[PDB]
Amino acid sequence: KVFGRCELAAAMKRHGLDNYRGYSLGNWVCAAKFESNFNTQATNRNTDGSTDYGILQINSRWWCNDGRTPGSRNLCNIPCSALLSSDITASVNCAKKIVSDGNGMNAWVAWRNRCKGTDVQAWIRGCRL
Repeated sequence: KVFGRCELAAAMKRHGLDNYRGYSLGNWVCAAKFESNFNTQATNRNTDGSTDYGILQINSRWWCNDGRTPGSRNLCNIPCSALLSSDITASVNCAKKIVSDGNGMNAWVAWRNRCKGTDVQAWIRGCRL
């Protein structure tokens, strides 16, 4: 499923991401836009044998089990396939653990490269939240 911008914003706001750990809703919407372009089916294979899954591109090396990543840990206790659903609940709950893992939102390279330090409030424009 491909979320509309405000549609995703509402869904995330609904799952408690606005200001979570001090990160405004805009940050999360911006991260999602550049990580997966709001596509819940997005997947990206990495050259290290791992793969990034879903709307927030969570990595199979440490966060979810996809049964084909060497020395993988399943810290979120879920199959990576669950991160490819139309319901973002799984991704958000796992993301909440990642953002608290000692690097803030720097864990998402696309966020760091295209959202960090910018006027992220723009990603919420026109939304009736």
